[PDB]
Amino acid sequence: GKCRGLRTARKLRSHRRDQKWHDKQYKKAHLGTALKANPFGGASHAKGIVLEKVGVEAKQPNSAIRKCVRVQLIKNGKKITAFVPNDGCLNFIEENDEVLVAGFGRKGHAVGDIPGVRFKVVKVANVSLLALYKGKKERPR
Amino acid sequence: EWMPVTKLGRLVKDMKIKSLEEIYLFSLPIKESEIIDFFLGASLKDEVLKIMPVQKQTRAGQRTRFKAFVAIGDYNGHVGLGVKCSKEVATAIRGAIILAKLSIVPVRRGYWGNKIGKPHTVPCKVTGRCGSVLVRLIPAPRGTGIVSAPVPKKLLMMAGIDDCYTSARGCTATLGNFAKATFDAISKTYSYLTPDLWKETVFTKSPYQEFTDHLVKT
Amino acid sequence: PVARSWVCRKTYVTPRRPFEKSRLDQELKLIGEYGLRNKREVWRVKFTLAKIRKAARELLTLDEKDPRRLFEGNALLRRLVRIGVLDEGKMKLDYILGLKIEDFLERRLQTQVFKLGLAKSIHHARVLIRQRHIRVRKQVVNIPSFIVRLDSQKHIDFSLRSPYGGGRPGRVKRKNAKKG
Amino acid sequence: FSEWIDDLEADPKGKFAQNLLKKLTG
Amino acid sequence: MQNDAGEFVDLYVPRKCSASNRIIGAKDHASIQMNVAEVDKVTGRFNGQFKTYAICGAIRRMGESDDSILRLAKADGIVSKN
Amino acid sequence: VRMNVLADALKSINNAEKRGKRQVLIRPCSKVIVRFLTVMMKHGYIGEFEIIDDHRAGKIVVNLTGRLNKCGVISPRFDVQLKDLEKWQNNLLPSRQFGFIVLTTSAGIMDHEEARRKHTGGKILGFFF
RNA sequence: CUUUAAAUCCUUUAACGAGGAUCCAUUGGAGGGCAAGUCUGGUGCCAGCAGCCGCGGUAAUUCCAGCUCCAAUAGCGUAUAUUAAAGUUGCUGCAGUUAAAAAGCUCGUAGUUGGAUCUCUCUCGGCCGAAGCGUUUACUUUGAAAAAA
Repeated sequence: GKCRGLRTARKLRSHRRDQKWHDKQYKKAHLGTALKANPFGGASHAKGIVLEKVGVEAKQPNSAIRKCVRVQLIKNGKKITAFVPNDGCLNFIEENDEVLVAGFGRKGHAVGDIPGVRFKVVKVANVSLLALYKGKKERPR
Repeated sequence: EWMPVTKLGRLVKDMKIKSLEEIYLFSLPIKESEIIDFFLGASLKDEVLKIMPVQKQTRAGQRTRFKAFVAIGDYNGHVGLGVKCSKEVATAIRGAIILAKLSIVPVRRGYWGNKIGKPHTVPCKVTGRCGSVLVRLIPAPRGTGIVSAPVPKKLLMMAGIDDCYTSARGCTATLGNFAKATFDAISKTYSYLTPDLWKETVFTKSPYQEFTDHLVKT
Repeated sequence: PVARSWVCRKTYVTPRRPFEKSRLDQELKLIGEYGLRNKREVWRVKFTLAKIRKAARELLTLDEKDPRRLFEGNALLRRLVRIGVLDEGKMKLDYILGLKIEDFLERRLQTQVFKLGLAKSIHHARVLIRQRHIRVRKQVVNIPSFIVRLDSQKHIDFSLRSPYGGGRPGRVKRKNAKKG
Repeated sequence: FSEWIDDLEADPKGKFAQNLLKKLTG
Repeated sequence: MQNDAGEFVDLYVPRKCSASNRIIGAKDHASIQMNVAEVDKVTGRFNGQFKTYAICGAIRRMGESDDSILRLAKADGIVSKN
Repeated sequence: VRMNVLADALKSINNAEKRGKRQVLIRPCSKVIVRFLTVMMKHGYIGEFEIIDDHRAGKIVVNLTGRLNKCGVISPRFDVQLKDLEKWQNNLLPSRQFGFIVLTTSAGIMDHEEARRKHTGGKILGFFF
């Protein structure tokens, strides 16, 4: 059982701080290896240059092709696969144009049937993908 | 109408049980829901807490039945919870309503601070358990409302509890066990010995004795 | 370094569960009964009542013969009585916990100027207040949320520059009369 | 109420399962 | 069970076991309310009056209901001392 | 070994009352145990008790009424200040209407209501209700 | 030209200023969680939706649109960080037979914990400051001192 003594505060605190390192979120947030391995470097968004378009096959129970783009982040020069969200939005994207890319919503975890894709394209050529999708704005000439 | 089949039912129908609290006082079991219908009448409001399809695997396929969890009770101190499983949803709900009527228990209401006006909360902290679901009810200040999950909130509101504090532990995602644990905690209110109940009991005649002449004379 | 002041405060709190029929129906009942613009006004009145209840509970924890409890509870009860939400007969900390949201929404200038017959309906009361037709004492009040005190209840008049209590015709009446 | 019961008990676990159970009493 | 005005606010006052002085719940169907008939000192007849003992189901299950009722009947003259 | 004999006394009383027994034998006796039992008995929870004197460490035969829901010790004996007593009774007591916390204070061993009346904080021994 | 060191600003008075009061409210959703359509048309495991479970393989309540509806509202969506939720770090307050877990076993110092027991000492005027080794304490509860925002 746990020690219940008036002078056990050091033991209790040391045990708590040692056991916290067995917690997934605490270790990933404080050990530091997760931040280094983060392509964004701890940011929320990142600007990259689209290296190419690519289609990934969805996970087995449901079948489709997800139109992702391989980009290279400007800040750290890493290579990322970012899912272009909607339909026809890959047409809005060309090769070697800067795209603002955010997370997929699961904090580095892959989202849905898409395998190993944890990023989505937010803006292309300095204009949002939503505006292009809704026809509010056009691609700059 | 309704022909009673029990001595208690006959006494209740023959206008000679003053209140439902006599049966609760003598712990007699209710076997006909018409007693509750007669005593609480139109004050009882029922609702279906849950319909759950449960399947038994067979050689030909899966025999699917529906289990209805239904709460009931006038919003003045009496609550009941009933679970009935049958081949059809309507029959299950009817059976659950009948069973919840049969299982009505009196709810004791108490005070958080000063004893002004009608009691509003639970008399004390009370815990109910139903297979790893632990539900704890704590007295709350007047006007707090029922700080609880939706299922315990509905059960406590039907119990007539004006306001309460709730703690839950376990797999409360199983609505049946959550409801049964809340019902257990609510029913444990009148079974808790508080200092104001220390006064020695003055035993009164049981209804099977104080109207035994009416029963025999038939 | 600036001479400014950044002491601000959010006056409402968002419900923990975004969607539930009971709360939504209760809040819409309040909106319809008192003619409010959105749910945030209901949440604001709820937050005010919750702060009052929390202070009352904190005082109620204290000993009855505690100078802080006496002073601050007396001040809070006096303030509640003054704005007309608490009866002078029941002036105790235990009666604060019996206060409801409606007791506070009832004291708004919208509600009071609808209850005084100065407006036909509560929404007419709001559009009257927003259009500067209503005054409290000698001051033209323009905010419907104005919590009318007890000593200003019988002073909600119909302004003096407004055609309803003054007599100068408005833009529409003047423009229509010039075409006679 | 009856139509919801019929839809639920036709396919108690199909596509129209959660919605019908929720619509029953909620 | 009394509010500060002195008014009783309970639905009912539940019975307490005559042995352990613990409340007998509304659904404790194993509880008994025994009536033991009183008897005159010289003729040995039922007087129409009786003494009542309520025993909860917990003791009845444990098997100490017999000793409990025996002690209750000894503590009231119905059973001869020793 | 046997440390904190007050814990053993209170546990024995609690177990004997759970079993519905009319009398419980507590051993060894102690000054703190006797004071705690007296505080219990003033509030009608425990009834009369008798200290058997053997020449080494007394025992106590405690009569029992079914009035005790739970009697418990708090280990270690935390030093509770009068401003922090409300939190302790919120944690330990079933309601504000009944239930007592026993504090050992410079003025003796007494419930939390007496400790608040006498404006004395101390070390929490246990609770009963 | 009130305001202010010329001054745009609220405030004030005045001239125009509203009946698709065109002086046109948006953002996100409508299977469950979670509020709100198994209505219509298109697509046919494609395009896509979907935080999760899951929709889509020609009668899709879930995609693309129309209509309708609900949620907040001059505000709504999204992405990371973080708090509560989390009694999933547990001092309050977790768990360790079988779900993750008791060291193979026993000695052992530090650590933590520890049985009963104790109720002309002293000065001006036949109730006062001084003066205290009461065996030092941890304590409780007062009293000064603990910036302002």
